[PDB]
Amino acid sequence: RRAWAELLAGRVKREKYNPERAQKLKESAVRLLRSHQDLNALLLEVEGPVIDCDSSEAYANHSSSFIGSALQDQASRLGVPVGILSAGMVAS
Amino acid sequence: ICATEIIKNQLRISLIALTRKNQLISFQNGTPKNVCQLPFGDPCAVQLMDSGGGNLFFVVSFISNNACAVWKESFQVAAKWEKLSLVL
Amino acid sequence: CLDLWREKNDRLVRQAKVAQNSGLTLRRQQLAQDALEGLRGLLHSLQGLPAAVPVLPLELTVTCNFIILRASLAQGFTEDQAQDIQRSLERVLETQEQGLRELWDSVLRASCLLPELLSALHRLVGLQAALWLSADRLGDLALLLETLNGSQSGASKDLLLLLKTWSPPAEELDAPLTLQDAQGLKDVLLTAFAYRQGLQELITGNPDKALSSLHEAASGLCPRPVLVQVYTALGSCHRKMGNPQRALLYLVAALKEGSAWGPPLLEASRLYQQLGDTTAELESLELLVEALNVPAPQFLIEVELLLPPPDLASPLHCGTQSQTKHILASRCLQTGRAGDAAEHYLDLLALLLDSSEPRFSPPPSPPGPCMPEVFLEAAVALIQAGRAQDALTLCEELLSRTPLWVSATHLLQGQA
Repeated sequence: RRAWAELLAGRVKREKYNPERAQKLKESAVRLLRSHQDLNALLLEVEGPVIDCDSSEAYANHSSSFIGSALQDQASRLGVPVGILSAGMVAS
Repeated sequence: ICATEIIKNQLRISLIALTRKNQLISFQNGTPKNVCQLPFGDPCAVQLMDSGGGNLFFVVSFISNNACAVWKESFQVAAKWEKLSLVL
Repeated sequence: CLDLWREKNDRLVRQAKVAQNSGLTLRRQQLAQDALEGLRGLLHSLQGLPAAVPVLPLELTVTCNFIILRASLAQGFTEDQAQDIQRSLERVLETQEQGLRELWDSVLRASCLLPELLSALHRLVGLQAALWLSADRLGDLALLLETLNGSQSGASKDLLLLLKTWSPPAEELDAPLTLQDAQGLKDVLLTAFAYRQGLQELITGNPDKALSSLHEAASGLCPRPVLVQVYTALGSCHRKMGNPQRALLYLVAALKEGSAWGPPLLEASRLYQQLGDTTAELESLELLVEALNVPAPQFLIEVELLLPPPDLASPLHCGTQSQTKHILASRCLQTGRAGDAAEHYLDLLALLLDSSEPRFSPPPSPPGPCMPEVFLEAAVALIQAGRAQDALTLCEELLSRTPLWVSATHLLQGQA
């Protein structure tokens, strides 16, 4: 009975989520699924066996518009938004 | 037959029929309205019970020695008795 | 007379649609069930005459509306509607016995005689095939559609080729109304059949055939809950092939488009288990726990009629908060965060025992581990935490309430 009184838990019982909590949850879930995401691995999976050299194909030119169209082509292949390719390549 | 009115030389009857297919039909100038489906097979005759304010029933007899009382207002079975040597 | 019946049909269809669009939880069902019994009575009135070539166009249309509305309201088919279809077909034949298969063969030969009711028949085939796809009669479905198209298409034992090959015959000219039409049914058939073919091939272990049919789900009618489920299903396919980065794509898409993000967070937990990302796995399950706290139909055949209930083996099975909180605490304890695991276990066990007043926390059945095994896992976590007095109280409680589990009880009582 003292055993029971020591066992009796509290913040066990929880009810409904404020509908903004659903979006926060889903936000943090997509954040998590992208944090453990990698593009190198994607380029080894979809395309068969990354730097500006990769997308521009072996030091062709250094023209800004040319490199933009290369990122568009790459992103079209992988189904990733162009932003994240740009980010990954630049950080590498 | 339930009612007979006379617009001109012609005339206008509201008449109940019933069928080989266990159906009860209303008619007004030969306009079919308010069909019911009878439980039992091979109906024989129908009579009419008033029974108070507006609770009008068509009582249908069968060759199967059974009988239904269907509402008027809502062509809809109210009772289904059986064995019924006779009905009055 | 046909005038009046037709008018009645039209009136009732329009009433149904009005309840579909407008209305409350109560009033919707009221007008629907009202129209429903209108249609019954009309059926019976029409079923009260012999044959009538000119009536059949309605009879078939009306029985279609009746079946549709019946099924829609019930949120499922029955065999009553099989017999409704059987009756209408018997009637079609009686114009000019054994079973549905011979009936349909004779009926479709009698349609190649060109009575102009094909726009109803094809609808009726749609409905028949919806019954056989809910009741798993895919071989007879194939046979029917093989008979419908040229039987020269006999070796095409793929359904998802026959269903595409199957051509509804008209634009559905000024005939009686309908709640649905041949194409509006065929487009639900293709998606439901392809979705089902995909899930069978996945669980059966061919996540190479799956991807074809699971993209054929999204390339045609796909209500958005059908697309969320197609995406979790592709996450599973790619994880089983060893492409976790592609699986992540489709699960993120399912998170975004869904208000139902159970089946994706579960696929993610399994993915992080496959890789070893144990902290991430336990975070994905914490979020699933939080996602299962937070929680309309149409007088019309949708696609959520012709899906099954998920198997336990499927990627689309999600348990209860309790079942999954146990998965979290189990998977936390095996990893060696006994403190976290123990906390989770006490917050599980209080939810099962202290729950008399609120709605009863879900309890595991034969597949689920027996209650005493849960007490044991709880005491083990407690010990690993260094909560020995609490483990003692647990074991004492269990033995006071009531073999191997008793001997083990004494064991853990000792280690405490």
